[PDB]
Amino acid sequence: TGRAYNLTWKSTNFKTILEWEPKSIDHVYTVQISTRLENWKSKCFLTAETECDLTDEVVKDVGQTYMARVLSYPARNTTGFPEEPPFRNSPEFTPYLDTNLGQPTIQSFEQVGTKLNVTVQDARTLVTFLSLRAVFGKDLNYTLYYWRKKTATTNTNEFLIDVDKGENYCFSVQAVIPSRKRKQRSPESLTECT
Repeated sequence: TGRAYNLTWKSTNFKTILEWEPKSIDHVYTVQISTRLENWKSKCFLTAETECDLTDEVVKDVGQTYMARVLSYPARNTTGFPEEPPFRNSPEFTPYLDTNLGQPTIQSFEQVGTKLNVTVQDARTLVTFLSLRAVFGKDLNYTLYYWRKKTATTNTNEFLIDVDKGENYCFSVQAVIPSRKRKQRSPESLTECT
């Protein structure tokens, strides 16, 4: 037939890509997206690649549920009765729930005697750009892991806990959206020590 299989979504911080199989020299692929509000619309036209970046379409509204499909077309006019293009529908995808949280980044830190202070860099995504805080608001929290492992939490991008001067601390941060049932946490960031 020529139909694609293994249609899977790859998304982290709203940067979204559809991937599939098989890699072919015999066929090219056309990719379409749709919602319950909008009919199929082509984004990738006759490509030989096996992935398509759909970030700009899903960000129109990250609260909607989307579906994509891969249409296959011969690459190398065989009859005067051309067949209907074979297609494969992808699984459903709801951006705000399904995208993975990306590894955070400690943009700054310092210990003011008995005051340890850490600042998390503001996560964005190259689309304009789309900010994590601009989407999630109060739903996005951060956890701080620290040893000389205890854990602090915050609703903003700033941490300020108490430490004993002279002491040396090591810590790492992690993004968390507690209202999620799965995909609640991101990987821990690189560790930093005072």
